[PDB]
Amino acid sequence: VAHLASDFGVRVFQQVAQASKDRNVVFSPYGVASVLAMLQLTTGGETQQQIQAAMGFKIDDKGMAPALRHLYKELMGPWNKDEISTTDAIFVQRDLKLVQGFMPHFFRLFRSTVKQVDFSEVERARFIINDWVKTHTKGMISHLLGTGAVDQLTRLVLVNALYFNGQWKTPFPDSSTHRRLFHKSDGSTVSVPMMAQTNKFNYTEFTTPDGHYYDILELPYHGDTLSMFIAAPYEKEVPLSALTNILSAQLISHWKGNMTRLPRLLVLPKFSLETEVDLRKPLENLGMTDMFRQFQADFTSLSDQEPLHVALALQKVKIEVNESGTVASSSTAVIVSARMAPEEIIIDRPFLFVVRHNPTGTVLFMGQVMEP
Amino acid sequence: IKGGLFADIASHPWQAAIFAKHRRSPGERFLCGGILISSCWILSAAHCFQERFPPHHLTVILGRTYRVVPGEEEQKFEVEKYIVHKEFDDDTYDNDIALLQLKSDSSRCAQESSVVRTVALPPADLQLPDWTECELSGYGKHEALSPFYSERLKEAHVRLYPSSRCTSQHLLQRTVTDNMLCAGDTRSGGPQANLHDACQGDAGGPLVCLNDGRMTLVGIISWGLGCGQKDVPGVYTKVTNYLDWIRDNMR
Repeated sequence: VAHLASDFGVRVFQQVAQASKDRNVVFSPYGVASVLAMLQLTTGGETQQQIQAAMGFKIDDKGMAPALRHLYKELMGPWNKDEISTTDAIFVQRDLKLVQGFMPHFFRLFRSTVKQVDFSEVERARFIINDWVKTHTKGMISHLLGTGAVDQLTRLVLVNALYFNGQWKTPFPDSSTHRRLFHKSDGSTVSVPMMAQTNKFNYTEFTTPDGHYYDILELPYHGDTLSMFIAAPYEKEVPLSALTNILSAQLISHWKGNMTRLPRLLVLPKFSLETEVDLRKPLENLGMTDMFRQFQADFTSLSDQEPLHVALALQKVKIEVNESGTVASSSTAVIVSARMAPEEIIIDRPFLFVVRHNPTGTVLFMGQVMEP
Repeated sequence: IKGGLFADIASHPWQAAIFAKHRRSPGERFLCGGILISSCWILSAAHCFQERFPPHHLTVILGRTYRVVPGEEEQKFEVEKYIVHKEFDDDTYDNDIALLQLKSDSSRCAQESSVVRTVALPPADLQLPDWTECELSGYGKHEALSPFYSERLKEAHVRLYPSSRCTSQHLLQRTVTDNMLCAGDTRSGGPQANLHDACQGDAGGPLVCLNDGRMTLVGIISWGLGCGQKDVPGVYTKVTNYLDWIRDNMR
């Protein structure tokens, strides 16, 4: 059910990944899919059948809408200590003539509404949008550069944003964070700050079909509800997009399967990443061309009055890795504790990560960390 | 070993190094300290083996000053077998003690010399006077954050804290049992302040104190919130609680 959406969103990530060279990407495979599924309702004929193709389901089919809702339900959040924050929002022109019985049916499936603004008066289409995000992402995301391209002929526009911050089952002691030589892909080397902790961690070694090994490692968040999975190659010449483009929702499950809980000295770099994505090409790469075309976009289920096309569609993600929120050594956490010499695991190469909703296997975040 | 000073194995001839073979690469990496109590046996810490290597992966090295240079008169052993305490707790480190039997032919493994010799096990009726000074030895890190482990054996001196000062109150809320024992450096702290403590990689090593004018094994390095902190003692395995056990696990 929810693996379908995640895996779709992975595909979305692949497209951006390959376009973004050796650059910091962060992305939400849930985020992307949760709005496309929405926009699915608001489309017709081949425009729809295009995006249902890519996704692999009809939000229209039985139980399928309930699912997402109920997922969203969990994410926010009595256990979620202002840690995540989602939003999905579609906007359209204020004064328009929509089909009879749709916007209610749409509320029925998603329980949200489709937001109606005035694009003619551009100054505060922009504000309105950048402050929808602002409100729903607890201010952690405010601006949104891609909205610049909003004009007055711009009439249908789609947004998705999430801000995630840690809160580890086992946090790193602040005491022990030291600057450390990270090596970038090209060759160079940067003195980045890297937190260290000697605990017990779920680990496994994975190899792709092509003889590429990575260290896979799970760092769970409090109550084990969310996990982050880091994945870094043995030797530094191995491309990430070697794994990244066989990545999958049941791939992640494959890792947790092979994991055993082992005592290791983990060394890992703090980082803070924010990517805004223009979804057009990515989505068009998947064969979703119709939605952005003036003449050909079928939005008749919500439209009636025509044409009506997606001018702009965007995602803005922000992940933060440190140790949760200012908190720092309670002192609960501490550097070594028990005094054996353990196998180190150092993360000075570029790697990638995934954040997961372990109960449902839903893939919430993703990224290449090419340099902190 | 945080604080203290480098050493000669001859000053601590029961200290052993324990090595574990890698898992992709050829070769061993340093694992734990160990203590020669009988010719063919060594004590160590339980938690050294949380990752349950088969014995054949383990090598013990007696009589060696440098952790990676072979000593001239050293004595190297393949482990025949090892016995982790049945009720070692992998979260509180309660019952932290192991027994390694050395693989040899002839019921006679290590042999005495100026650099390899067994240390006396304490008498069961041993109760030492509080703040008694004891020593300890290890190849471990010099400070909690040091990238690498020691290039050479170090020694340290600490004093046995009294029971009242070995509760978890004095260990930042952490379980402490009648099987554990805290020693630490009771001098004035700075910093600077190089408070003698063991560190990462010293676990399994000995804590030896004078009694009857006889160097006698009192504790086994175990845990701490290391290394060398604010009158936060280093925790040890009370060796006396395990005398019957040890006996009963050599048959």
